[PDB]
Amino acid sequence: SLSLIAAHSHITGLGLDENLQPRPTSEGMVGQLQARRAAGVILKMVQNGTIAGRAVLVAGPPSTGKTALAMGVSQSLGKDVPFTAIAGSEIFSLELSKTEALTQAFRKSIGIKIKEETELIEGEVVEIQIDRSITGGHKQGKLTIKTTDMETIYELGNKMIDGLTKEKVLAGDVISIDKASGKITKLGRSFARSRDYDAMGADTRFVQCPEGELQKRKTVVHTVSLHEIDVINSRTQGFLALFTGDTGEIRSEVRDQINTKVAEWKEEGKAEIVPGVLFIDEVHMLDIECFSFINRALEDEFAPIVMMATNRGVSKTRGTNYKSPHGLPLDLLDRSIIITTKSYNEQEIKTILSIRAQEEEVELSSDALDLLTKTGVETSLRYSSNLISVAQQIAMKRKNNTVEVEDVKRAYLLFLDSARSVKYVQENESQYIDDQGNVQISIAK
Amino acid sequence: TRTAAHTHIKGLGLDESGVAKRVEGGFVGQIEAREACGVIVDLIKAKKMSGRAILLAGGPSTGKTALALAISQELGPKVPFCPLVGSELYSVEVKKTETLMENFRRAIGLRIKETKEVYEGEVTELTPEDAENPLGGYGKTISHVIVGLKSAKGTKTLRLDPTIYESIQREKVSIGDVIYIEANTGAVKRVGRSDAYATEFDLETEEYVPLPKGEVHKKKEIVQDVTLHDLDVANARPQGGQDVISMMGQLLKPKKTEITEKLRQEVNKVVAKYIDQGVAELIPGVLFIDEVNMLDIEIFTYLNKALESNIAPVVVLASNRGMTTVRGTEDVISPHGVPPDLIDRLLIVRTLPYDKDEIRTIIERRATVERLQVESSALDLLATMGTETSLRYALQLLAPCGILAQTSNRKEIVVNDVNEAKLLFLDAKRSTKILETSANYL
Amino acid sequence: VTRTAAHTHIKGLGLDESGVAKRVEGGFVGQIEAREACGVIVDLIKAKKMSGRAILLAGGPSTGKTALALAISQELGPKVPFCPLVGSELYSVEVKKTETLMENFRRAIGLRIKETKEVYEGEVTELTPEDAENKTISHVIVGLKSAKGTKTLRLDPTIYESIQREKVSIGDVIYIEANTGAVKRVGRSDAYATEFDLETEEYVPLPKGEVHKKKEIVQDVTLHDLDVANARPQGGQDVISMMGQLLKPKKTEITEKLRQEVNKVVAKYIDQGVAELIPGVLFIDEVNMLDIEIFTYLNKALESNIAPVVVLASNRGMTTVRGTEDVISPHGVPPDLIDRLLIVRTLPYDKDEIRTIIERRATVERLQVESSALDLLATMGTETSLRYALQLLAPCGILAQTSNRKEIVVNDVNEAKLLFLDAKRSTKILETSANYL
Amino acid sequence: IYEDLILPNYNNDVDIANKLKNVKFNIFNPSTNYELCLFLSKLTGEPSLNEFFRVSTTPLLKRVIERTNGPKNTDSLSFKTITQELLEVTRNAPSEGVMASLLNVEKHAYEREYLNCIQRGYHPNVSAPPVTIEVLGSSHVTNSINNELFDPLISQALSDIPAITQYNMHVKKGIPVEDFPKTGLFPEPLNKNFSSNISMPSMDRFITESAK
Ligand SMILES: Nc1ncnc2c1ncn2[C@@H]1O[C@H](COP(=O)(O)OP(=O)(O)O)[C@@H](O)[C@H]1O
Ligand SMILES: Nc1ncnc2c1ncn2[C@@H]1O[C@H](COP(=O)(O)OP(=O)(O)O)[C@@H](O)[C@H]1O
Ligand SMILES: Nc1ncnc2c1ncn2[C@@H]1O[C@H](COP(=O)(O)OP(=O)(O)O)[C@@H](O)[C@H]1O
Repeated sequence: SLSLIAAHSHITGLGLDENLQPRPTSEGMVGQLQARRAAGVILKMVQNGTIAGRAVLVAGPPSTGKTALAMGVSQSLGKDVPFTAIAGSEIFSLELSKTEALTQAFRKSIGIKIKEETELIEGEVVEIQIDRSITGGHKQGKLTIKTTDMETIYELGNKMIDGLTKEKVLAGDVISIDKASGKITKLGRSFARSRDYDAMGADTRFVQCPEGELQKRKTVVHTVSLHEIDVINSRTQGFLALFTGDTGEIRSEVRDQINTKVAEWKEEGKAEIVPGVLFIDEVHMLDIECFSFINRALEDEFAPIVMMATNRGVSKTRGTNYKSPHGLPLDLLDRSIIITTKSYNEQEIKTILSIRAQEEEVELSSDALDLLTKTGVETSLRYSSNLISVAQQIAMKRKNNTVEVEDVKRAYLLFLDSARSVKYVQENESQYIDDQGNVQISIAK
Repeated sequence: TRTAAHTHIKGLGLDESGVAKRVEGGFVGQIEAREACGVIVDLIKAKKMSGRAILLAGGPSTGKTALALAISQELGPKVPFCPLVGSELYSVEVKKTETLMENFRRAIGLRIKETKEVYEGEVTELTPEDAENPLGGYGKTISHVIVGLKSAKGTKTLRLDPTIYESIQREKVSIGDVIYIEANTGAVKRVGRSDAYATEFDLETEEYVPLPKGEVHKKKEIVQDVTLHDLDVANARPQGGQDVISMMGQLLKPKKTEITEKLRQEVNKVVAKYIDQGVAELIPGVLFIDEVNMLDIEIFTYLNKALESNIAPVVVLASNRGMTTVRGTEDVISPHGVPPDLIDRLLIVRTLPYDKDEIRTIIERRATVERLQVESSALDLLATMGTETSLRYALQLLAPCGILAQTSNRKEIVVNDVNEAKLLFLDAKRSTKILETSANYL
Repeated sequence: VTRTAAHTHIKGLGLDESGVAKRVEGGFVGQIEAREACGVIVDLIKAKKMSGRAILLAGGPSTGKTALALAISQELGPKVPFCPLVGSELYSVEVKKTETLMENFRRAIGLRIKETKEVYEGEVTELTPEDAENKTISHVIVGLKSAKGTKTLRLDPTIYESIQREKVSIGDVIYIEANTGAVKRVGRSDAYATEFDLETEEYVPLPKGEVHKKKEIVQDVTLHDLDVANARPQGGQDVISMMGQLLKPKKTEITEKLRQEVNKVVAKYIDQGVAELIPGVLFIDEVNMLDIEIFTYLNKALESNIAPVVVLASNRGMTTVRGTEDVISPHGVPPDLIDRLLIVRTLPYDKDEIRTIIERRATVERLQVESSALDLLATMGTETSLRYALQLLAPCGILAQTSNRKEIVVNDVNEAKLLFLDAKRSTKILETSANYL
Repeated sequence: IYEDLILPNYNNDVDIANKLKNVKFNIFNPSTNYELCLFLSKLTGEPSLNEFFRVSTTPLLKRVIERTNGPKNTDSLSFKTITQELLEVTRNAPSEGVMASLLNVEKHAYEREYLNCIQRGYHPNVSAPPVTIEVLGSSHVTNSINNELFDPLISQALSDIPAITQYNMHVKKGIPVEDFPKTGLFPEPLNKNFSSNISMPSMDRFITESAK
């Protein structure tokens, strides 16, 4: 809940029926009926999970809702399924090769689900006793772990003992042990013994004393993506590269052995695979090497459903010198099924502005809504979307809670758009630095 | 389980010493190409000749990758197979020539047979037995160590050399543990505690292995299969030592490094020595490089002499482009994106495009593999759309038809469903036709 | 005296509380519309509700868009974070360039934490560790003496070991912090100076205050410090060391995972009420220097859940965007990005605005200029550039001080014109001569 | 500079910000972030859940030195790759072994090419210590750079304890053997001639350096 009101914060999910048909307006998304139906078909294909390596594409004019549909399918997919949304430019990295960066993004998007049963024994410790006879009985001890309510006494073992004395344990530390595996968690000093020492150690932490039963039992589910197994299996202390990014081109035999282990681990039923969606926004900035690797990276059973976006028409493919449709070569467009969005009329525009106005908590008069509708039709959707907040700021500077037509007029006057900036640049070209670098800095001549 | 635009290829479907059956192995058509791949597979399974190369020429969505997977499946899992795309080689960590050379050495497989004389079981009693005349000024004088091992239907007393005692004392080996030793080395490896002796029932850390099966004395014949790249990367990184440098190398990120010819030559020398001993067996495996039109000219220049080397295996090349310029040079227009010096070295297999009947048989084969039930009329409509647009556009459209059939609670694929799913998901041709008539550069 | 800079006469936007901008206030003159727009977006940043708002400033050179950005940063206050930037430093050799963009994004967003500092100080009167073996001491009792009295302290064995690592004995003066548990020795006491006539031990007097001092501080951080404090590859900034480390760490790519967990911990500490999130301003100047890849990663990263209010500034007209060969666009900004931007224009000035600018600059840089010299400076500014007259204002002061005259006269301006040339006259002399001027 | 930037002070904020950025907000803290620690405990099979906080807050050389020989949990996702199994299966292996002789070519190249009797060919021209830092009027700087130049764990790790001393703690002082400060981690040079850069004047070079 650290987030703020972003552009896509109104999109709660794909507003569909039970038979995959969109509503006129529900769950955030307005209009785009055919594209939303296609995305719902895609979502059901993801949720079935029996088909691997499908490549789908979202093509349309700018500001028509392709990434809106992407955030819709991300929110409708829900958690515990790996969703990855990368850009075109994130592939180009200096010390990590582009093709292997595609492999990282592909293996980050397919998960494997593991269930674990825990037997948590958490409570404040009181006493650890010495039952050994010159370490006879493998350094046996007695434990006096207590919660707030009940207290009990256990007997420990040699591994358990040097595990605790490897840690900084003494009376008062909130400690935790699994009954089955024996994993040790030293949370810190109990808060009741706060005033034992006036000065405390750096690593010392104050935790509340646990309340209730000691031997609580809970089952947790684990959803881990297939790239993390390669991360922890490539190095010795490999968990740092999960957070610092220094994976550094994991070799192919590690991926092969991990795929074999995942097949074995799913064959015995102790784990199952959860496929996800690799969303590649702005796919037109991949060169021919990335597309040649994408074409063969979708023929493995461990391949997510790749969804792409492109606002370019027939444009130049980067890395080559010939025109091509969608900014993509024809061999990639052979494999892809294309979902097409379309432009909006005035009604879709005014409903989208009404939703975005309620999302940013701005109350609107009807005349201001009609003026913003006309401006959204004329210039662009996103300019009229952006005008609402600055109109609200002008309103509170006028000591009015709501926005009238006057605030929208003033915000349209102060803040420009694309077309007016184009006109006002072409009017006064001499004052601006240009492609030839010549400018007249002086005012009067 | 999972459909991944493949897996109906169960093999070539070639008959023995003759023509291919038309619909065997999941393959439809391509009689000449499948005969050529059968000849190549026979030559590879002969394992006589090394440093050959085959290029597959044909248009998009023809089945060259399916031919390569057919080769790998007909070779068997004992034969290594390294599928590779042409863009894999450009690594910003090591030079491209070393990347291609290590992908060459990954394809060569080695199998070694041996025997393992081990004693395994659960220790019931270990005694650091003393000695007469115990030297002088010494805490102990161990003549020998007697250990009593217990296994399933087996129990032995082993009289060991004294040097196993410090390994026992280091590895915390006590009574109530399952251990696993080796005869000739005499180094103890503690598996853990026995399953029955979970005595500290309140809290425990060490996992309890079950009591081991079989006799206490086993002479197994473990056969392990490795690649030559495995041996090279094992010799290259420093094993043993544990003296700062190796430990820092283990903790830090591994770096791909230019493996010199001396290491590969020593590896080939010792491998040839144990081949001539008769205990090891060497088995070459194919290497598949797809989109070979996209390698730079210097990669082809290195491949000209890497192909001529002694130990490098066969390599299968795939290209779809025709009259084009080689990447990395200005105006060398050459067939398939391969420079003409390499073209004389390699053999070319041409794959032909299909027609309506092959398309519909491929579509129904993919539907049976996907476990989708589709009628004959929808099969004919999908065949006509596949001939009209492309094979892959029909093949990837089967699954949305299955979803749309599931939405209306129907098992059968019906013509209105394929028309509707066509309306949802456009073809690249019709999208391009939208693009030329688009107002906002769609 | 203080050093005058190019923007040290700017203090605020100078708009009134009603939103109207006064003509001469806050170190600004003219530029009414852009100042009003900047005041509105200042109120928008102070509202602290939306993420990813983007503003592009437009206008020619010497229009004061950098002055507007600094006026925004001064109107917000020192508490609100501000990350000024030029487009050319996004390109790096150590880490990839979109990663540098995301690093600056996380640099702009800031956090505010309250904290108490409790300090024990004085001479070690007694030191007696109680072992209570069951080697490993149970605890230690420590007496600290100052001029206002003494106290005694009870400590855990860890800080006792850290005390042992500062070579602390009886008579030393130490620094004890209650929360962090850091120890710093100061030296032996002044009362123990004459044990030997000359010894290496540094002798320091007793603290004349009390032993126990407490104060409350407000630790102001950004999210970048947070997600670099645990994105550490080699491990080990917790040691405080002078000499260089064995491995020099590089700037590394920061995964989405660690940013998500940092967001989780920051949100937990916010809901505990110890922290207060504050959005900031990321001001990237010279937007034309940005590559197309950074433009589209910016578009993509403008819609994230947490993102600052980015202000952009450029001077170019219909120019080709950097990195592509054919895409022409206003201000060097590609159309997909320029749809998201709200463009505010900055207009050039007439002669009276230039004269008032030069007068105010002469006041802040501590000179005194006669009125006719001001008229010549204004005519020179209209003829050539504002910046040429503004930079020539000070060598007039050097020449006036040279002749032991506090006032600037017209002859000083003429002499500085002979001494230093503008771009246009030097371009003319460049054109007239042949052999490389 | 030292007394206002590096050392803690009543008007300085070094220790407060250090703790606030390294303990209060470390994402491996089990007191605040349990599920992430349990996540990595499931992945790497670590017996203790504070180990990630220990690794994240330890210098690299120190973390290298205290290398733990304890095996992990057996339900982990740490699947030992075939190269590690190859290296561990030959860790103490005899000669005349098929997997033994494949995995040591450097010892074969050593013994075949007679590298045990080669001579030093290069010595550096100038050798220097690290550049001394001289702060006037403080003993804390002297203590700090003397500790950093001669850290007893790092110096003792690049060292060896004498044998009669190991007698003295192991028998006479009764110190357990595993509680010794670890030694012998300095890398072995290639030969006895490669140990030190000083070259003695050889009699045979006097014999052979003259024309007559
Ligand atoms: N179906 C929709 N419902 C509501 N808002 C939408 C819809 N489609 C687009 N938007 C608006 O468009 C903006 C983003 O559109 P986007 O998908 O980024 O355009 P493009 O597809 O050109 O990238 C968002 O601010 C969102 O409010
Ligand atoms: N002769 C064939 N028999 C059966 N399936 C085929 C045949 N040719 C192609 N296919 C199928 O068509 C799909 C696309 O072929 P593909 O391998 O992409 O062609 P190419 O090798 O030219 O890239 C593959 O899933 C493949 O299984
Ligand atoms: N309206 C104004 N009032 C006062 N000073 C101004 C005004 N506009 C510009 N300046 C001054 O002009 C100087 C240079 O302007 P600058 O921001 O460098 O121009 P640009 O916008 O091209 O970068 C600044 O130090 C600023 O103080």
